[PDB]
Amino acid sequence: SALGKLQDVVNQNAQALNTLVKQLSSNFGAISSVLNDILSRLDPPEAEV
Amino acid sequence: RKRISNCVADYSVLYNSASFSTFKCYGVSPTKLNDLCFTNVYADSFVIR
Amino acid sequence: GDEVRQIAPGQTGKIADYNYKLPDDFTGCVIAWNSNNLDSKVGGNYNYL
Repeated sequence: SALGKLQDVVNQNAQALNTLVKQLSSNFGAISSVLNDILSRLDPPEAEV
Repeated sequence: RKRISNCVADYSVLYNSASFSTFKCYGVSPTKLNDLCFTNVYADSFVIR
Repeated sequence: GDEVRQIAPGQTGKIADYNYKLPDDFTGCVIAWNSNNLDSKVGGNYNYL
């Protein structure tokens, strides 16, 4: 644990990136979190919401 | 109620049939229905006001 | 009288498909009135196709 100062920076960057990636799985109120799934189910006027 | 499964569904004829006064899809679009795969489909029949 | 919904924009139907379609971003006004007394005929008024 001597290099904890550098390990903290590495861990923080990796964890921020992982959280950014995991945010892609959220619905945010939509019917699905998959763009292809949304586009392959709804027509052009309803998929927009 | 009826569990409709193990079959190929052609919703195009159902959509084209003009006998229906009401035809609303609340999670998909009738045009896109023929391009989707479902695990199981339910059919509920009754006569209402 | 049923096809007024197809006359509304962003819809689907026989008229919306190959008789009369509107843009999804349509701007303007739609106006309708009953023309029974001026178009209906005992024969059937098949002038409208």
